[PDB]
Amino acid sequence: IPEYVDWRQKGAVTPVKNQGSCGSCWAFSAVVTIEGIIKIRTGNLNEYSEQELLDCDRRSYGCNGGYPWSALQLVAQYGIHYRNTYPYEGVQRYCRSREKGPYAAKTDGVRQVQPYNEGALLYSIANQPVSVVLEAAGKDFQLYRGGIFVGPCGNKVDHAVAAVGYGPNYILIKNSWGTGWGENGYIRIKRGTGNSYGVCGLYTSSFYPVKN
Ligand SMILES: *[C@@H](C(=O)O)[C@H](O)C(=O)N[C@@H](CC(C)C)C(N)=O
Repeated sequence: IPEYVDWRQKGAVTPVKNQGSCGSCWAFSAVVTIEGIIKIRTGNLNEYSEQELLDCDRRSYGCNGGYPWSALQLVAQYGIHYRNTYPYEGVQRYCRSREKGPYAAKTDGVRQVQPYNEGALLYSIANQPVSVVLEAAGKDFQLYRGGIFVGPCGNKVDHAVAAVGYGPNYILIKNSWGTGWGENGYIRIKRGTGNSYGVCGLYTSSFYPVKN
């Protein structure tokens, strides 16, 4: 794999979103990976519905949090609508997939990156955007305004984001806190520290959708 990967430059990343007060990072995270892989396979960059996952993933807890892997499993089993058809409301409501006609896209499955393995994550990011988790509760992460972020942070992972690239010393992360946060909504997190947890626990739990 190359020394630099940046899916934004391959047109596989949609504009940065703001999840708002709702604890929907898990759905925003999953949608990035769906947006990326559908671009990769079909050549079309579309936006898909975080709100659909928020409302319809019964294994997750809506705005109280959830699981990127189950959201990704939901898209593999059923599918997902365009963000336009099913826009973000920032609150969990009932699942309205049926009232919005045919799914716009469907994946074929979900895989886990082997955890606590930096090479395995980079290998996956070289193929497509990956859903990853990290500890975002610390003030240093929250007040991040740019640069390669080294912490401080623990591994009490609490926030699902999406890795859409990497470099020699960092993994490039799309956050869902709007374009005002970080680097136009992104964060470069240090890699290659030998911490098998990853900085801020970045290697704890990573998933990506499969699209044949
Ligand atoms: C993240 C967010 O929206 O800031 C959520 O709070 C969330 O889904 N958390 C989730 C754990 C991560 C997937 C690691 C949970 N169940 O706490």
